[PDB]
Parts: sequence; structure tokens; C-alpha cells
Amino acid sequence: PQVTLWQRPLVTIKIGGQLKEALLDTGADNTVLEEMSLPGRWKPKMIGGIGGFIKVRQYDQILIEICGHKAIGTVLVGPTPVNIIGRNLLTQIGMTLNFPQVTLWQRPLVTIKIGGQLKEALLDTGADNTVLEEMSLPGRWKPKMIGGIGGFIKVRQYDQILIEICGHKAIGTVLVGPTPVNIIGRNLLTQIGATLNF
Ligand SMILES: Cc1c(O)cccc1C(=O)N[C@@H](CSc1ccccc1)[C@H](O)CN1C[C@H]2CCCC[C@H]2C[C@H]1C(=O)NC(C)(C)C
Repeated sequence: PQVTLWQRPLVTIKIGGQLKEALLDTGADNTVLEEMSLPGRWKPKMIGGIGGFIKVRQYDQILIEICGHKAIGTVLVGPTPVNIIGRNLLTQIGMTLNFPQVTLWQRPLVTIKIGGQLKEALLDTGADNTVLEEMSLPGRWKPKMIGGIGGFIKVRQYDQILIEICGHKAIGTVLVGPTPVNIIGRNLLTQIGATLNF
């Protein structure tokens, strides 16, 4: 299965005897599931996203069958609004990002050029939008608000912005705000021909 990114990359997963839909998320280090019944021991953990932090129950060595491929690893359970499969499990199912091929044992970071400036950014199949840390951009913007796993942040929305992502040019909407990492989301990933393969 090669997966393009014009829509959210959702898969069916089977975990703890239950069927769920989950988001293949190259932008997430961890795997976080909405509140669900999981058996066994767990440890309290705290995880941050765009917007702040949530408390989660951490379960180790959990079997999960992702789109018909089995993996065992750590699953976090908490107040996430989308089930997300993060890199700790994506690597186990041989997931790659293609546009160069990119494995997922490390964060898929790329160099971008935008508004004359060079930045590092995360290729994030779990993000609908592109969000960049505070930076000087030219032109008008529109007040906007985006939600992450931790809640919401205020961003400035800039439309039809030119970005060169790993030497491929795209034009699209970029959001600017208090994100801790520069995020290249699906609105731009599609333009550089990014696919998810496993
Ligand atoms: C879930 C997770 C981890 O377990 C570990 C590290 C980060 C994250 C995490 O939340 N990553 C996010 C990118 S934002 C980010 C923030 C800090 C570091 C790296 C990425 C996801 O990849 C995308 N993330 C997946 C998903 C998270 C729960 C809320 C609904 C979406 C929201 C979406 C998102 O945030 N979209 C933006 C437009 C705001 C970028």
C-alpha cells in the first residue's frame, strides 16, 4: 500500500481485541489512542503537542495490527481527539515517506526556504496545515486558530506563500505562530508528491 496525502492517511487498526481507525502520523514520535480499554500495567506520562500537554496512560509491549501488519510497542492512552500511529510503530511496519525515500527511525526533517530564510521543518502526515514558528513573512494575514493535541494556539494565516521544501517548490497557505517545531502539513506535502509507503 502506497498512500498519497490528499486526504488524511487513516488506517484500520486492531488493538486489545477492538477495531479502531487511526492516523498514520510521521509528525508524532509516539502512538496515542483515545480513551479505550487496555489490559495490564501502565505508567503515567505527559505529552506535548501544538497547544499544550495532555496526561496519558502509558502501556508497553502492546500488540497492534495496523492495516494488517503486526507491531508491538508502547501505546499511550488519553484525551486525544484522533487516534494517531506515531513513528515508534510506523517503523515497525516498514513505513516510508517518498517524494528521495525517507525511513522513519528519526524525525523526517527537511530544509525549507521561505520568505528568503532557511529553516528546518518536519514532514508531518498527521497535520492538515503547515505551521511555522514565529518568523518574518511579507504581506497581509488573517487571524486564525488551530487545535493540536494540547489544545489550541493563535496563528497568523498567510496565503499563497512560496516554499522550497527539500528543493521542490510549492505554493500554499502557511500558518505562523507559537509552535515548537516547524511543520510541513498535507496542504504542501501533496504538492511535492509525498507518499506514505509500507
Ligand atoms: C502526538 C505527538 C507525540 O506523541 C510526540 C510529539 C509530537 C506529537 C504531536 O502532537 N504532533 C503533531 C504535530 S505538532 C508537534 C509538536 C511538537 C513536536 C513535534 C510535532 C501531529 O503530528 C499532527 N497532529 C495530529 C493530531 C494530534 C491530536 C489533535 C488532532 C491532530 C492535530 C495535528 C496537528 O498538530 N496539526 C497542526 C496543524 C496543529 C500541526
